[PDB]
Amino acid sequence: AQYYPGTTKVAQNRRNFCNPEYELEKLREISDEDVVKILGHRAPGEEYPSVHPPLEEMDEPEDAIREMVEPIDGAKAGDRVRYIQFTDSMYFAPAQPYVRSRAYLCRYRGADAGTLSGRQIIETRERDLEKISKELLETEFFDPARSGVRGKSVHGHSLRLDEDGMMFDMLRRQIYNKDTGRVEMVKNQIGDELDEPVDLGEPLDEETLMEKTTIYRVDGEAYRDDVEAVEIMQRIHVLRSQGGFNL
Amino acid sequence: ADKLFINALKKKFEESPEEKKTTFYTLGGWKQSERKTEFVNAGKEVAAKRGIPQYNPDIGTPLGQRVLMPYQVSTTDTYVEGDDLHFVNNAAMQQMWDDIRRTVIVGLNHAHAVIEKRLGKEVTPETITHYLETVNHAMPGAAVVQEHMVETHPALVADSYVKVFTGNDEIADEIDPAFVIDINKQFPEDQAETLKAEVGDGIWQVVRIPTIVSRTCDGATTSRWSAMQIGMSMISAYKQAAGEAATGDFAYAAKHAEVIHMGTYLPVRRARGENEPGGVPFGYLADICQSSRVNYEDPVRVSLDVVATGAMLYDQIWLGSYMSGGVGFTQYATAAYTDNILDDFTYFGKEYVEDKYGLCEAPNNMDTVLDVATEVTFYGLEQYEEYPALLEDQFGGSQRAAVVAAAAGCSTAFATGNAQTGLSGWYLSMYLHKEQHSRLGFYGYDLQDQCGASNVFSIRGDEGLPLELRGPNYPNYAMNVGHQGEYAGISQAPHAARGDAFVFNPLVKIAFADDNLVFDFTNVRGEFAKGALREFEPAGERALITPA
Amino acid sequence: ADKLFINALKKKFEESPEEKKTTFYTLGGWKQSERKTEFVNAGKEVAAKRGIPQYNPDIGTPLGQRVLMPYQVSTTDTYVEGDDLHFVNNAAMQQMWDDIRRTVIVGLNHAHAVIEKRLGKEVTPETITHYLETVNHAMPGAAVVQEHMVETHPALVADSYVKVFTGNDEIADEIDPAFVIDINKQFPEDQAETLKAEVGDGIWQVVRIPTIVSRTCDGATTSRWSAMQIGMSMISAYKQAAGEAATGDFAYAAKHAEVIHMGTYLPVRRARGENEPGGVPFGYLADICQSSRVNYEDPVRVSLDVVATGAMLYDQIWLGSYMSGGVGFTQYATAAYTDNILDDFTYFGKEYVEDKYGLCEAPNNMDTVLDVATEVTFYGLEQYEEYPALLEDQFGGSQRAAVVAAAAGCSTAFATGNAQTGLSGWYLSMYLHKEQHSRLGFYGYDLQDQCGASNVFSIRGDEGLPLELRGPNYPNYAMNVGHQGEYAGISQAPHAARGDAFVFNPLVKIAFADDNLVFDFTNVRGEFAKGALREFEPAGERALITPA
Amino acid sequence: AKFEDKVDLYDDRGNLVEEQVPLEALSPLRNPAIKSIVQGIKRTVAVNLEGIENALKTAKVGGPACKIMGRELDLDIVGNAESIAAAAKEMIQVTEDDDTNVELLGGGKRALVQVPSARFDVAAEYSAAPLVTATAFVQAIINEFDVSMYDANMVKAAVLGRYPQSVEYMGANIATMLDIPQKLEGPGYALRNIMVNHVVAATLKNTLQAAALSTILEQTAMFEMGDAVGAFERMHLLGLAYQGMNADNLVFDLVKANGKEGTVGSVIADLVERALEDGVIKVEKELTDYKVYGTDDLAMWNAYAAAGLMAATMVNQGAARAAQGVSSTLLYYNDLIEFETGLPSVDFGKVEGTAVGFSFFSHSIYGGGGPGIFNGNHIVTRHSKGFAIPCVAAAMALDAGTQMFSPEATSGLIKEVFSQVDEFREPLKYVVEAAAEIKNEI
Amino acid sequence: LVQVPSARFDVAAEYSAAPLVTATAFVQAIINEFDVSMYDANMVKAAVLGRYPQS
Ligand code: F43
Ligand code: F43
Ligand SMILES: C[C@@H](OP(=O)(O)O)[C@H](NC(=O)/C=C/CCCCSSCCS(=O)(=O)O)C(=O)O
Ligand SMILES: [Cl-]
Ligand SMILES: [Mg+2]
Ligand SMILES: [Mg+2]
Ligand SMILES: [Mg+2]
Ligand SMILES: [Mg+2]
Ligand code: NA
Ligand code: NA
Ligand code: NA
Ligand code: NA
Ligand code: NA
Ligand code: NA
Ligand code: NA
Ligand SMILES: [Zn+2]
Repeated sequence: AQYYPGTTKVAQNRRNFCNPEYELEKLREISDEDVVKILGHRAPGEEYPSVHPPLEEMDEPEDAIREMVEPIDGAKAGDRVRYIQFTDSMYFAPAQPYVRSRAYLCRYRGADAGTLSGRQIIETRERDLEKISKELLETEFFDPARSGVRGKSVHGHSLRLDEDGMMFDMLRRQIYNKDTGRVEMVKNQIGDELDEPVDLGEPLDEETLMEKTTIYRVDGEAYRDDVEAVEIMQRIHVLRSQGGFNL
Repeated sequence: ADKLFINALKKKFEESPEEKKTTFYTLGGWKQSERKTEFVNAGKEVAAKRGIPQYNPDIGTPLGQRVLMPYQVSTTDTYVEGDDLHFVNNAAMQQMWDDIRRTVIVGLNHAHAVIEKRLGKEVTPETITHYLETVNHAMPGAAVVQEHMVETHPALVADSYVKVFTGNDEIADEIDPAFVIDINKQFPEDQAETLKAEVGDGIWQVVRIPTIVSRTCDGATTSRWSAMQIGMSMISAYKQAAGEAATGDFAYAAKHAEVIHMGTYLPVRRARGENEPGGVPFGYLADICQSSRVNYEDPVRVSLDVVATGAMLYDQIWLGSYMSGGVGFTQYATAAYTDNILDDFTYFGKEYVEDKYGLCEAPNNMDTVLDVATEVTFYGLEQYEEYPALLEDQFGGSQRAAVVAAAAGCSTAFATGNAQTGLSGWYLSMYLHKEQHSRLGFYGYDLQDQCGASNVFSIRGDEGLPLELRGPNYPNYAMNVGHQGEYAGISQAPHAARGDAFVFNPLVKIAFADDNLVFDFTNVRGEFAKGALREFEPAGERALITPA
Repeated sequence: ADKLFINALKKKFEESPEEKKTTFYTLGGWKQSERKTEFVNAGKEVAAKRGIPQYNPDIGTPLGQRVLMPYQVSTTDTYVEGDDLHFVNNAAMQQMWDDIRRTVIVGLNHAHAVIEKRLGKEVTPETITHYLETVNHAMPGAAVVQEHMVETHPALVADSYVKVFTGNDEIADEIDPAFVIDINKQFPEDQAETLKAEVGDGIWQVVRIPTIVSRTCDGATTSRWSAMQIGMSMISAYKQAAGEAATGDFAYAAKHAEVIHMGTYLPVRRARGENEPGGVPFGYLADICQSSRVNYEDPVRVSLDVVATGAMLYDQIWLGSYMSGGVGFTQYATAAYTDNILDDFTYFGKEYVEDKYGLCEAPNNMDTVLDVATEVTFYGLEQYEEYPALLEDQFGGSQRAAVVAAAAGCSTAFATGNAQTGLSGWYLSMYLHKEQHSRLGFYGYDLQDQCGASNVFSIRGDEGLPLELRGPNYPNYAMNVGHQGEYAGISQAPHAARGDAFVFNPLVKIAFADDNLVFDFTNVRGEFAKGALREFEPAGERALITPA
Repeated sequence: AKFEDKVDLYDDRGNLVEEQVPLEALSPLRNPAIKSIVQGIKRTVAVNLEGIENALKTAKVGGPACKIMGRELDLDIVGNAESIAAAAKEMIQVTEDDDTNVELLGGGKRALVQVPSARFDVAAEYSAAPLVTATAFVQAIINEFDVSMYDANMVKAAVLGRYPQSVEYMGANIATMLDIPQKLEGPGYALRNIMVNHVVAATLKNTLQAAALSTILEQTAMFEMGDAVGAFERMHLLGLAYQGMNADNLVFDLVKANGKEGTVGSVIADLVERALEDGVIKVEKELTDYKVYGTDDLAMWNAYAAAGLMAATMVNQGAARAAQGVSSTLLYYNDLIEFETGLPSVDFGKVEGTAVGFSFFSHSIYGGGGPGIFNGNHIVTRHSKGFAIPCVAAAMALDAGTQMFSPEATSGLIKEVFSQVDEFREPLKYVVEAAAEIKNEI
Repeated sequence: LVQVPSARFDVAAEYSAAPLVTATAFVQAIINEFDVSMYDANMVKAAVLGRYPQS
């Protein structure tokens, strides 16, 4: 598949995030327990709550679609549907809101993705969410200065950075340590205090943010200068326009 | 020389507008704000008097971790906190809607034919004047026929009255001038000539019912209240029996056959009667705004005064209260009338078009749409990229999308002189913007914009319509902020560039050219600023009938 | 001794009430009246200020060739000119409608199940109290989640709040009592037992949105506004994602699945959304009135406080403005709540029934209808014949028809304990009255009264309904004064005689048993008198945001 | 003979039933089984006799929490249901041998009623179904127990609710799949105002039958609205065939190839490849390492894309066994396919747009709800002309219990009665057979 | 005078197919007769069916 037109680094990055055969760069190590803590849906060692009985205990209708479509593991178990949500700075965060939803539905099964200017969200069965969330937190989907894990009070995508280069957070969930040059998560995504903070590593430097970003900007690569990408967007406009009048 | 929004950015922030970094968290939260401090103290007093907790700054999350900004009202030198532009806290905004809701336009053409052909009596300028003196006693709620009637207090209903207009100058001159909207006084010469030719010898009433009644009741009250007192005044002034068979003809004429509502009624899911915001079509909203007759050498200014009118009414009062409620949608609308931002982008596009094509001289086709809307969209988004203070000001993607596309769509219509290619330019802007920043608006912002391109030129049943006839009930438009007010601007755009006196209905245009209105429709942004400063005096208050 | 209307007739006229002749034409026209004098003076000032003629006593015919009467508000010692009971001039009347329009009842039963089953979280008395502290900050229009929100001024919205009630005493005891409508405090013991049994362990919110918003917008705003702020407070108090799939279940529950509107929407000819007067059924209007819980040993007082409530709302505001306008219908309604006249006729009827049958002990059949309705009709009509002052007071035939039939219908329902036989009595009263005096009401008064007998017991699609379920949109009742408020009284009558705690909806009954309302629903005629005297202080005024 | 196209038709197990069927043999205008389903839905009513009985005994009539103290009536309605239903049938039928059907269910607690076709032949619309049924049962109950003139109005309130004070049958103990004519968002919309949960309830959660019923109803409405007249007729017919009727087994085969491990994106890749293989699309221009595709047949491209969209829903929401993400699939299937190809998405952007607002109004405070409460007449989901809602029905059919407002909660009475009707429960089988039967008449 | 075929109403819920089918057929026929452009054809729609769907 070709995913996206264009001859800039931005356009290549957009293609790479969508392509499930592209191995995302891993930038930080996070424990299983710390993923569970950041999500905030259950405590480490607490059983997954259920919303309905396990599929094998229920009597399904005879249905060829059900037979052909394998359920994800959390669906087999009856897990709750829960979420993880990120905000991405317009100052060169690696992933951005439409890049995320487009990539999520190329890479992940059984996904409900939503795109907004200041927040992007995925909802899926709880045990599967925990596995997806490890990849979203450990790889170049995330930078701990220019991205944030936020289930509420999301303001910041469009704001100026602070003096450390961190994005604004009304609830200050991610704290830059001047002594290490690393960021710690001190609260879960809804803003409650963690017993012990989670190391999220060093922010990417300016040159690496430029190499990996998927936003177009005049001080980066501008969209107007990706003429093949612009051409396809204008094509779609014209053909949609003609099609609504006649075929 | 400077971009038009630079002064406002310098007022808001200590940093220069191009700086990428700032300081947060040390502003004292709500205590940085004069307005929030007033609210905290008022919440304490309210809860104490009534015995139930109310406003409390410590509920939920703590506002003011960033700068709580002042906003410049565009075209003015007034700076206010955003709370002063909320429709609940702004009497100008409330009175703007009351003046539209309590207005109806009602012919006298069928009525005069009833008098002449059915009653066998003469109609002249003098009989019309006697009728108008009568109806200006009756319309506010007072009697002309029965004994022992009890009546409205004239000071509570001082804003209710009836005027007329006609395109025949010699007839207009014979009706007492206290009751006439004078087209030659209110409109520049070429616009006056167009409007009088449209009206011809027709004679039309502009009826305004009391604000205190509009507030107690609803919009669908207006044409009924108008018709009852027209009916009584026809009886009194022309000597009918007080209630005979011909009386029903005046009722049917005033309620149905020669009535022009401001808004049509809505379907059951959003059930409302006539003269509610959702029934007002975009071409009528542009014609209600009276910028066209005062700022006719500046088509940008005319178009953006319409945007302000529509963003406030359609997003703050209509979508933000009638269709939802609570804190609501103040800054989704303020983005289109504050900081001179939309003004900067739209003047750029007007200049671009004038230099390449000449206003109204571009081919009316997709080649022009692609050219102009692409150019202006790239201009606007570059400003947010060049000035970090600008992006922090218009912090919500939906705000930026509506502002940039309004400039693109208005500019495209300045080139072609046609609203429909303007609208195609609006949708193209959204699609370019979404790809440039990998984001556009809120979760549901581009429902209409993804349907948009295909539905611009469609001719199908619930799809095809000239933009001037569309409104808040066009199916794709019925739900979401940051479009409806801007579409009224695009509807105005081509007509402002062409020098047209009106966009969609010449009667509506004349009806708001009346100095006896409470709100001043020639300067909508100036009025919003006056109400924000607590200097606007509305009609409808009950001080006279309540304890001192 | 004296009939109950004698004191009022003596205050109105120099003659004893029995005298048949008087003097006219030499009272000085409008100059006899303090209030008309006030109006003439106001009209001159208004006209001069605005440059357009307005109120003028020399237009049409000359009021006041006969005595312009004072009216006693029944059950009070307050006497006022009738203009002081016009809804435009009476802030108590306007606030009565605002208090109903701005109220919605919204369960927490589905909401709490979403929390426990879909989110997997706990609900307790403590989490409910926290939720109620949150929603009492948010509901008036203030923020709980987002940064840089702008908010309503707390003092402009001081009348908006949320309370709860529940039939479980132990749970009610655990919630902060500031937020609780206490059923054991507000209702006498036997009524409290009934109401708590109806509610059971359900928990219901009573939500009142701001009067200022209800006046700016419409009734259909209320359940939307309520739902938005319930939705935000659920997110904040229970730690949802701020916008996930489950958020939609709270919206559908609050807007549709567990909402009780005060009124349902209307058909297109009279198009209106929810919570407008024409959608409020008679049974709910009786339960909104709170006379039942304070005057329970007097079934007449309870029934006629309901008549007063409905005659004002349905004839003055609804039929006299929403559905028409102008001078309108003040005295068509005042006939049912002034001079102690309906009270005298209905106390006679109750005494007849008590002595002959015992309240609620008559057979529920046509034999009882013919007995009681005929006897009370003849009593009422004989008073007009024996007291010429009474006939000149209630000068319009429609007024007398409504008053006599309301006594007849209420007294019939006092005997049978059933509203439908009360309604049959109302129609029989009209037929007897028409034959006795060879007149009844205005030209179109008995459209419903000639369809009446046949539709009382019909079961057909748009004909058959128990009276408690009928209202202003029942087809026969959709147009005319002097019926709707009396029907609400007949709906209350059998329930008051039985000692029932409610007429049609126990949730509606409890929802108005609330001392934080602006209008006092326990003493409706008391409040109308306070409003007439310009002593009532309404919500909704803009004085804080306007110039001194 | 207006269009040359032919399709192969399959059953819900992926087996070929009838080859080379002229496209217009599936048109609502020509196919007798579509006519029978439409006329059936107009004339069928469910009656809740237990609910009528309980409302009367408690005096709880006229809407939520409403009661009239002192009006209680204790009638043995369910115990006498056979006699009551026979008496009702005598009033509902026009003649003894017509197509009136009245059938007791649940030991007399419920009744299935189908009002005779002759009443609809001289009617403007469809309201004769509920109104004729309600008055026949009101009259039958009164006559069964000799209910007095004084009390009979309570039986009316128990059956049809607060109507005519309310516009709707508020508090009624009867139900239909259609809703009143006043609630249409525009003329021609009545077959769109059928709740997704009602379709899923009637088809017993069989995914392909639910998709079929929803598509037949939506595309039939497109003819009534005039959208499928003239230039656009072929596009709407190809949409019905490929998206709702599994034409050429394209939906079925895309689900088969992507069900074990697939995603939305993998279904897209398969559909583009299939369109190329069949000659529907071809490379028009080469950019830098990017092929721009073109087509000489936009209506066929749209149909292929629509089949992909249905399969993508089945794969995505099927893997979660959770319907909520259908709003996401509807959006990003179309968004992704445009940047994959250079061709317009399904319905020329209107599915994507419907999905944007449907996502918002199923994850926000402002309105909507779960997927099962939407329908083609809902303000949020009316915009696409038949290509969105059938995917929502498939998604809710696949939901294993994640919804509070499920078909079990909203549609229990509809499920018990309407699933008894074979053409409503299994429409795919009947429409295919009819198309085969009229194939040589085209 | 136009009478829309009975077969359209046999598969409709009500009667609005008459005006809607007739209006679109005449809108398309007029556009086709004069080769009215994509930019201007929405005026033909407004002249035949009015302000619908705003009203
Ligand atoms: C809970 C929701 C989901 C819901 O359906 N609506 C909310 C909340 C609601 C509330 C917030 C009031 C409160 O704070 O108590 C109100 C005011 C509506 C109401 N009930 O009165 C609102 N949204 Ni919201 N909402 C807005 C905005 C937006 C932007 C904010 C992005 C930013 O980076 O800050 C995003 C959408 C986007 O990403 O594109 C957004 C989301 C959301 N919006 C997320 C909360 C986001 C977060 O957790 O912080 N709004 C805007 O973009 C600007 C205007 C602003 C509205 C108020 C106004 O117009 O003045 C407000 C309009
Ligand atoms: C013009 C009509 C016909 C029409 O359609 N409505 C009228 C007039 C209208 C006007 C009179 C206002 C004014 O004088 O300018 C208003 C106030 C409605 C409005 N437009 O505000 C009214 N009637 Ni009328 N109308 C009334 C009534 C009545 C009684 C009055 C009988 C008499 O003996 O005085 C008769 C009907 C009847 O005979 O039963 C009547 C007729 C009429 N009613 C005859 C004029 C009668 C005349 O020439 O004097 N009303 C009444 O019966 C009491 C209440 C009274 C209403 C005002 C109030 O409720 O306070 C008023 C209600
Ligand atoms: C959709 C329908 O609601 P229903 O599904 O409950 O009928 C309909 N309501 C709406 O259309 C609501 C419209 C205005 C509120 C939404 C404006 S979009 S601006 C907020 C975006 S965000 O700030 O939350 O991200 C109604 O009739 O009440
Ligand atoms: Cl084609
Ligand atoms: Mg590890
Ligand atoms: Mg004497
Ligand atoms: Mg005597
Ligand atoms: Mg038995
Ligand atoms: Na500065
Ligand atoms: Na706070
Ligand atoms: Na609704
Ligand atoms: Na005296
Ligand atoms: Na006079
Ligand atoms: Na009407
Ligand atoms: Na003031
Ligand atoms: Zn109002």
